[PDB]
Amino acid sequence: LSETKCTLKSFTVEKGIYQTSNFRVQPTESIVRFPNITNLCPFGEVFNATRFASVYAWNRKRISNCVADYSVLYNSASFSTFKCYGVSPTKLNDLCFTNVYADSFVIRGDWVRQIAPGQTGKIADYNYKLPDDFTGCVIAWNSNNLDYNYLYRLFRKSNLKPFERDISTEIYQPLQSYYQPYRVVVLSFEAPATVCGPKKSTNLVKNKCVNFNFNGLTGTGVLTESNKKFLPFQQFGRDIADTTDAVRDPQTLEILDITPCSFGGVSVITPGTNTSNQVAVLYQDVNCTEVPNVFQTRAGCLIGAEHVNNSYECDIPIGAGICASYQQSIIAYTMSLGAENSVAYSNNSIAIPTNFTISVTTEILPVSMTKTSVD
Amino acid sequence: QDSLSSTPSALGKLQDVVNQNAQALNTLVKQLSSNFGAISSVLNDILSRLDPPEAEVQIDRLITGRLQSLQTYVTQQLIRAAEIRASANLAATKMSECVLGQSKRVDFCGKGYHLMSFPQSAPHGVVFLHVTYVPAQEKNFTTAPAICHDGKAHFPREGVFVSNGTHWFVTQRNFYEPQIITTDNTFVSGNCDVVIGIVNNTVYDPLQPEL
Amino acid sequence: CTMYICGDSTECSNLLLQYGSFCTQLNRALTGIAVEQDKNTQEVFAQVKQIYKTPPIKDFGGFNFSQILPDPSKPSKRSPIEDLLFNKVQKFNGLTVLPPLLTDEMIAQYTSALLAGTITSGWTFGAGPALQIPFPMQMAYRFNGIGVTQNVLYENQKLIANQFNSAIGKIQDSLSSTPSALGKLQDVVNQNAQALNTLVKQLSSNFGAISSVLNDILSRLDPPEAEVQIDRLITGRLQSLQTYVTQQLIRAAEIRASANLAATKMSECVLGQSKRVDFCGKGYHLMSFPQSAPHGVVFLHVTYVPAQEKNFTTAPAI
Ligand SMILES: *[C@@H]1O[C@H](CO)[C@@H](O[C@@H]2O[C@H](CO)[C@@H](O)[C@H](O)[C@H]2NC(C)=O)[C@H](O)[C@H]1NC(C)=O
Ligand SMILES: *[C@@H]1O[C@H](CO)[C@@H](O[C@@H]2O[C@H](CO)[C@@H](O)[C@H](O)[C@H]2NC(C)=O)[C@H](O)[C@H]1NC(C)=O
Ligand SMILES: *[C@@H]1O[C@H](CO)[C@@H](O)[C@H](O)[C@H]1NC(C)=O
Ligand SMILES: *[C@@H]1O[C@H](CO)[C@@H](O)[C@H](O)[C@H]1NC(C)=O
Ligand SMILES: *[C@@H]1O[C@H](CO)[C@@H](O)[C@H](O)[C@H]1NC(C)=O
Ligand SMILES: *[C@@H]1O[C@H](CO)[C@@H](O)[C@H](O)[C@H]1NC(C)=O
Ligand SMILES: *[C@@H]1O[C@H](CO)[C@@H](O)[C@H](O)[C@H]1NC(C)=O
Ligand SMILES: *[C@@H]1O[C@H](CO)[C@@H](O)[C@H](O)[C@H]1NC(C)=O
Ligand SMILES: *[C@@H]1O[C@H](CO)[C@@H](O)[C@H](O)[C@H]1NC(C)=O
Ligand SMILES: *[C@@H]1O[C@H](CO)[C@@H](O)[C@H](O)[C@H]1NC(C)=O
Ligand SMILES: *[C@@H]1O[C@H](CO)[C@@H](O)[C@H](O)[C@H]1NC(C)=O
Ligand SMILES: *[C@@H]1O[C@H](CO)[C@@H](O)[C@H](O)[C@H]1NC(C)=O
Repeated sequence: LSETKCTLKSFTVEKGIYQTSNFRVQPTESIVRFPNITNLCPFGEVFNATRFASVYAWNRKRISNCVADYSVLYNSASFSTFKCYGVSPTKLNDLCFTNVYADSFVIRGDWVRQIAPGQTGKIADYNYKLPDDFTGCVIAWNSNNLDYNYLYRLFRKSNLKPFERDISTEIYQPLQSYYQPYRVVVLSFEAPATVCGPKKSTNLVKNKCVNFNFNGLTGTGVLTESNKKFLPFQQFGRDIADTTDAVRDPQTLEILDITPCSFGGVSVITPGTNTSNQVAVLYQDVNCTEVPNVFQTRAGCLIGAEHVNNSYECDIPIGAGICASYQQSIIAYTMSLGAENSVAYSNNSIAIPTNFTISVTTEILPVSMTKTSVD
Repeated sequence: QDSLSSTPSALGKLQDVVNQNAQALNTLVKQLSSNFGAISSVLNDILSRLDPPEAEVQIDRLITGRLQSLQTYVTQQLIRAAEIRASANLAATKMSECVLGQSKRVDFCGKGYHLMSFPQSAPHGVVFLHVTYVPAQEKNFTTAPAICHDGKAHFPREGVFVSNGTHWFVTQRNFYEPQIITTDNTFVSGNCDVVIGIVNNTVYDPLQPEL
Repeated sequence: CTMYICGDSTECSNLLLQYGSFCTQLNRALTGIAVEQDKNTQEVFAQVKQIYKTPPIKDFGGFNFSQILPDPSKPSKRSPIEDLLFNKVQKFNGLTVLPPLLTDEMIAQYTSALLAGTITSGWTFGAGPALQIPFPMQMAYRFNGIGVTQNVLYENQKLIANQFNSAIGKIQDSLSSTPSALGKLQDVVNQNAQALNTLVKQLSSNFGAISSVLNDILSRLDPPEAEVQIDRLITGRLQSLQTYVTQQLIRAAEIRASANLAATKMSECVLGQSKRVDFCGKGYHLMSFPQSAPHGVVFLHVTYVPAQEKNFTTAPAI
């Protein structure tokens, strides 16, 4: 009742039914499922390499079939730059990727700023370009306490496409030798997952409301066995709102259906607060066994009203033929459409008025509205 | 007068219009407290702190939000205005057909048979008092479609033939007023063989008793 | 509103609050429409003070009403014609549907009462108490009401009853042969279904964001970046919902106007005899019978149509 009062911004409530809130079942536990992968990803093969390629001819290492722990680099104290785009550097271990690509090259300190999406310049345009829709992390460090003639492209007919590597040496109507040396590794983040961060798995739980993470896919809902005929390559299905309604368990290859946890509107049935502070609550389209004088109707689960067999004129409508009233306590009943009357019809019988009455009735109609004006 | 004085909800139709518009205006004003992503809902507080290249960004958010709020208000008023116009047109029709005449339209000017109406002025509207005739205290009579007399079928000119159990009379339909069946209140069409349920009675010719 | 836009995301919900009362206004507008829909139904069908019943013996002088009266051997007490009319004609994104206050059975009961009333007491029950009259006599009064003398009815009673009975039989056969007959009711159903599907599909749009899915944004970005992407989705989703509600208010107004016309016809065509040309069908109106239909009403209008005219010489006076 207090909820109704706050909803209506008043300390009094008139007779009627009001929607004040929403019922929702909360999750009990978190179900985490990742592919069973044992070996660690060869990031070190790129980062602790004896030699890095020139910027005009950068190298690419493909990372696949492995566990990608990025906290070793993030916390590693050695870098001058650790800038992530589209992802966060401290959340990378909770992500799964189709592929991870580690690009590596040598640059001068004054180009460090060019290793980014949305950039222009001699490196950004002729040697190493990132797309504006870039997802990945750029990691760079000062390597002048470690280390020769490295080249960059100075002349070209046109600019490079994202991730293009032009290593030709035609004459321009192109390369020049390289203020501290920097080593740069760019981790580009790209189906079933192939590369996942350390995240331990839990047991699969079904027929309960749970939080979940399936191979990087997150959401809340009830998991049940699916009868969907997934093809051997399909991992998940999608609805018209582009939501996930089924997944393939990454360890058991079991197809699970996802049904969002029960919820529905909550409305309060009340006589005016001038008469009584008793209320009844209707859980719209909710089953009374899910909600925890309990009357299940088509409108929803009505709790607090006593159902009776006597039919009365409708007072506060519930829906589907059911009305409620205060008679004291709150009751629920099927509404009457009026008293019955059998007319004494016969092929030779007529009824004729022998008297009459003069009646006066009232009809009220709106004619006009306040003439507001807003500057 | 006694009925209206005892029922606060009687004018709910007029009060609803007042309440809906008042609610719409209060909603519009309250939206001025929303920042819509800005550092502040108040333009003066933005301007006293930020320089133009930064101030304009914060102002842009408030303009977008406030313009959207005002557009929502106006759209709702146009829709509501259309409903009021339809009501006013109905009220004008009732004035012409219920007050300036007598209507034959069922339930157009209230329940019962319309006699007349009287308008009364009301805040933002009109109230009609409809005066109607309602039949009362009906009685069971035996009837027939026609009377058979001297080989001819007699039908009522205006009323209906009724019997009180021993005698036949002709009466007006909406008020019992039995009269002797005569040649002046019936007409003849065809013989007594065609009509289903025809009964034998005497039709009085008001000539021979004097001639 | 809140669920449609933000689902169960806390970060989105807190940003949505920065827009003030827009969700309150939208939820309120839809509530107002839902209430109107029960009002519309009540105004059309609940025009009878008492629930009238027909007699056990259907003797109406040759007039057969079995196709418009309820069929007692059916779960639904619907008439043969109503049964035909009825046979012929999101949830997890915050979009639900509320049931009508008056169920189909209850509406059928109102219709039955109106039919029993007009068959046994003519128009009297619509003005005051129901006064019984023999059906053939009621029809004779309706003939006088169109400028035809009452003996025309009585001298042709078998012919008139036969033409009436035939015409009713042809209504059922006509409806069963023409799928488009109920297009007026189907159009309402199709327009609202289309509007809801459009609203749901908009949840697949990113509106400039990196993703259409809030969970995918939140699992990747930290608040200072995540909020930017969420802001774009809120703006787009709020705009999509506002568009939906505006269209429903306009459509609701059209339905209200139709319901008001239907209620007027119930009063003037069913509870009386109309003198308004083409208000209760072509020809001279005699009487009408309502039938219940999904989300609407069907009127069967019985009219007198002149036939087989002949050329005569005339004069204004003798
Ligand atoms: C009233 O009309 C119905 C038809 O609408 C009559 O019922 C039909 O009777 C014929 C035989 O003459 C049967 O072949 C049909 O199958 C029946 N149809 C239905 C739906 O029952 C009914 O007999 C008529 N009643 C009266 C008193 O004449
Ligand atoms: C008025 O029209 C009706 C309807 O056409 C005529 O009734 C038909 O007459 C033919 C010929 O005898 C019969 O075969 C049909 O079965 C009758 N129809 C019905 C429904 O009974 C009627 O005879 C015409 N009357 C006049 C004076 O022309
Ligand atoms: C490279 O080796 C250094 C020094 O042992 C270590 O600090 C760093 O984590 C290593 N990085 C990679 C990518 O293996
Ligand atoms: C991986 O998990 C699946 C599903 O639980 C199980 O069937 C399989 O034996 C596991 N394989 C390894 C290598 O652990
Ligand atoms: C509350 O109920 C009493 C008793 O019927 C009545 O006199 C009083 O006016 C009511 N007050 C309000 C605000 O309705
Ligand atoms: C509620 O759930 C029970 C199963 O526990 C089921 O039998 C019943 O039909 C359901 N009722 C509704 C309205 O869904
Ligand atoms: C209503 O009637 C049913 C029998 O149809 C009975 O089982 C039920 O207990 C009754 N309820 C009340 C409140 O009388
Ligand atoms: C007419 O007679 C019937 C009995 O057949 C009775 O029920 C009805 O009330 C009577 N009507 C009047 C007006 O007396
Ligand atoms: C019918 O009316 C006549 C004339 O007033 C009267 O004499 C007769 O007794 C009445 N019959 C009955 C059954 O009331
Ligand atoms: C009225 O019905 C009776 C049977 O109860 C019958 O004998 C009589 O002829 C019928 N009268 C008319 C006018 O149909
Ligand atoms: C009326 O009287 C005649 C005799 O003149 C008789 O043949 C006929 O059947 C009677 N009709 C009725 C309805 O009593
Ligand atoms: C009346 O006569 C005209 C010829 O002047 C003819 O065309 C028309 O069809 C006739 N109408 C009738 C009802 O016979």
